[PDB]
Amino acid sequence: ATSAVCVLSGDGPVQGTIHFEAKGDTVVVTGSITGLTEGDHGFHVHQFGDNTQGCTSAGPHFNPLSKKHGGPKDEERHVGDLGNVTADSNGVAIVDIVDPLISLSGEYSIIGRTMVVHEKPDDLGRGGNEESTKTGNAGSRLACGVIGIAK
Amino acid sequence: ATKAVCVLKGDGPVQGTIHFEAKGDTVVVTGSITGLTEGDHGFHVHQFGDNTQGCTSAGPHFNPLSKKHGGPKDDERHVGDLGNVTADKNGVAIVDIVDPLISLSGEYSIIGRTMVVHEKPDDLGRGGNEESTSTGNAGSRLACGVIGIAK
Ligand SMILES: [Cu+2]
Ligand SMILES: [Cu+2]
Ligand SMILES: [Cu+2]
Ligand SMILES: [Zn+2]
Repeated sequence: ATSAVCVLSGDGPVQGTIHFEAKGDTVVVTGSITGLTEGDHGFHVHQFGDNTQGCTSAGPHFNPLSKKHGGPKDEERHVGDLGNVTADSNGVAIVDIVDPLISLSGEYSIIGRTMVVHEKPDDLGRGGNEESTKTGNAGSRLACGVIGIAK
Repeated sequence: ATKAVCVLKGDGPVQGTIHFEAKGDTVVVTGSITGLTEGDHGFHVHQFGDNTQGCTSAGPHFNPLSKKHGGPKDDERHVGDLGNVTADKNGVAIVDIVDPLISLSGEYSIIGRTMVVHEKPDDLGRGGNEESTSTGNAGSRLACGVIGIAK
């Protein structure tokens, strides 16, 4: 596919629509997320597109190369590590990311996987503790959705 | 990849969980759907995994070979034509299908697409009007979900 979409929903008020478009050897990720607390919120692709137990069954970060967690500009990061989105005072986060590791086809394809927006900021693997190098200390999963093929 | 799952939801009481597993050279579809009216209900793979407008944005039946609608055992059918599921008096439908045209990888892959359960029976392209050749006269989309990768 050349284009994909994901609608984020959860048990709280957070919701959003994320769009993905292949451009060159990158994916451009755009959209908006509402109902967030102002500030940064971790934003990752998780491994499974399984919503049978809400966002908990999505599993860990998508990591086909078996690396530690990092920020999107790091050499050592999960494929699913897209850093943070920032919500304003009204709870609105505008998403505008360009990433060369995620793909919409082939081995690193994210189609059929899950996008998750988290409770806290992602510390980008520089938190100093062990959880930092697994999840970035981003905490709970506020909302999630399976990434589907779009027109 | 080898296993997929879809959680069906809508605006009504209809809900369900569908599992997909590549066994040998075919795909086995199993699960159950609840909240249905007794009788047959059309059960199809629609093209887009886009739920921004509920099940409406899923588009038409997945049809890479550009054929008319039919039943699962016909030569002339859409790839997404999985026939009907049958609900008992309690509104429960058990899904147990083996299909040769769908896949979980490659050109026929349904990963990232949408599973839909419809309001009425699918007439299998035999109703005699133009609509029969598109949707089987299966009617409204009661519940749907995006098909994601499972563990
Ligand atoms: Cu995460
Ligand atoms: Cu990570
Ligand atoms: Cu249909
Ligand atoms: Zn059809």
